[PDB]
Amino acid sequence: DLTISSLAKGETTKAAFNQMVQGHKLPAWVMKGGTYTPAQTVTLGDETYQVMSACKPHDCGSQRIAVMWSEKSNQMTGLFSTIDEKTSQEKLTWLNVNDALSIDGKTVLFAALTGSLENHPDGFNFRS
Amino acid sequence: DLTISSLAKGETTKAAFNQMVQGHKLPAWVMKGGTYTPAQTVTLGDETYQVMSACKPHDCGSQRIAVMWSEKSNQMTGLFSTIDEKTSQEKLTWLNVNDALSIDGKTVLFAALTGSLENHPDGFNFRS
Repeated sequence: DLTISSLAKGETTKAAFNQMVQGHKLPAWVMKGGTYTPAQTVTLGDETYQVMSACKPHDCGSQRIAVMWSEKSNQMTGLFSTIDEKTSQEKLTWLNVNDALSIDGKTVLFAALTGSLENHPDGFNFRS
Repeated sequence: DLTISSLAKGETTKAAFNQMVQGHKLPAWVMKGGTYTPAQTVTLGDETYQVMSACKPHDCGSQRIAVMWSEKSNQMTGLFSTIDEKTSQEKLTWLNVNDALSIDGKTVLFAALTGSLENHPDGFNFRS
């Protein structure tokens, strides 16, 4: 199955995944892609992506990640979120490296890691 | 017009607004609600809200806020975002005080302050 973890280990996707996280110092669990939500298909403008998410096993609500990957162009963008135990403040790290992400793409990644995308599989299609 | 600023000054909304921001030390511009996006109507489950947003004049992309207010119950929830000049990391502060916010409500507030809600006015209705 297509998960953040299989993308991180895949022969033809691993270097792209390593570039996406390059310089971001993300937790080991992301690559282990243990607890994950099934990939959903989302369309932005005139391109389609598989949007996936995953979170820290046994502390899922505290650390989570979302990735948007185009099976056609092999291109991927992501978002990492950590919630501070002390303030409940949420710190987001955008995994861009391409500067290709749009406002809707940011929203779709946030919907994925929060859980709205799973709850409304076809509610985040913004076609052109 | 209905804006975060009019809610902050309104006779019957100001105490609720002051409670929402209580203990959060937000910038002065929020109450001045200068640069704002028109209110949009959004339905979550079986309740409707006016979702509004605003941002820091002349540095709009750096500091922004979204608020969801029910004209019927006078209840409001919000989200403040600041983007670090140094890392581009985005820090979110949830204005809850009621613990009433759902996963979809978090998504709708994020869509509002990012701009997706304005670009897709009726694309964030999650009715029950």
